Amino acid sequence: STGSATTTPIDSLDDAYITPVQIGTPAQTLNLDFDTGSSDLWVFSSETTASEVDGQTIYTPSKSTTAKLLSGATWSISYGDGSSSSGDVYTDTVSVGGLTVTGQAVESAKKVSSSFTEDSTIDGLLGLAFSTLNTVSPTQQKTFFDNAKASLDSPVFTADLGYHAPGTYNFGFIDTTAYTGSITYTAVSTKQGFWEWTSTGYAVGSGTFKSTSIDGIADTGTTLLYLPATVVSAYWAQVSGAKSSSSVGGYVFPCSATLPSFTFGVGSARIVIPGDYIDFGPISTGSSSCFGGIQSSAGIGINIFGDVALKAAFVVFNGATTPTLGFASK
Ligand SMILES: CCCn1c2c(c(SC(C)C)nc1=O)CCC2
Repeated sequence: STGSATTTPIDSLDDAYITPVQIGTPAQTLNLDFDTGSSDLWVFSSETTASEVDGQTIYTPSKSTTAKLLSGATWSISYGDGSSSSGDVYTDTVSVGGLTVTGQAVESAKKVSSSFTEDSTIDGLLGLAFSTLNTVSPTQQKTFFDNAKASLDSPVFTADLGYHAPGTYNFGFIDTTAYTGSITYTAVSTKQGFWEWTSTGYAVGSGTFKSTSIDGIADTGTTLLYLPATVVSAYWAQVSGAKSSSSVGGYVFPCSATLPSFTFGVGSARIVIPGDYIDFGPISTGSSSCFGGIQSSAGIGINIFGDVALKAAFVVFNGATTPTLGFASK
């Protein structure tokens, strides 16, 4: 089997991407944030505290003839941005782009933090990291991909995120029309539960490539590119007037600037992030100071190849017995 679904930016900045997911019988379609940095499939629901729902579409398990309470199971997750959610668990039929999993754990939110409430466009998350990170207790549950994998034509999924445009998540096949050149594959460590890999270096604009190992995670659920402070300083030093602002929480730059590209290494291959992809717009409406899309990972504890980086590539998440990651230009 295979599946193929379009993923759409939630706003004009590509702050996140939503993908429609069918849950239950008859189907209830919710728009979920596919997150290769976490491993829980959770949804706004008829159980979510009413004051914490503000425009999201909810899953109502009592209206699904295939929903079954997973007795005694609870979940609770905290994300890197400080947001959180928690609740109880159903199993139900879940389909993505024509690919169906029966008995998928659907984590129903009883509580969500303010950032989730305030984003009416995201109805929940669909985790695509390794199932060892799943938070369900006392019986840990599998991700949608892990449940689907054995049925897929090939044990892979791909992320093809658009810049200010829709893109695609495919399951079970590699669309050879979706990228240019060849896909370069690179080793993954699953020891932290992530799609963790080592980039071979970077360049800023037309500058020379610096060979240096940068260990980080391929994370579709993180907006920006978070790299070591040395690398980030080297980038922003090429932008007149750019500075790290403690009051804003990172690097900002004059909105009048033309940003340089940023290249990262995948083995001997190179992925080029155009400068425009690094512009996250005014810090507040009407401001001439703009948010940067490359930020320091110092204090996170891990480097994160978020959407800014991934959207410049066609990315293969290879769930073979020994997982690997592939990157191609597009
Ligand atoms: C409503 C503004 C949300 N926001 C956004 C960004 C940053 S980047 C900052 C951490 C350097 N900080 C924010 O607070 C990038 C685009 C949206």
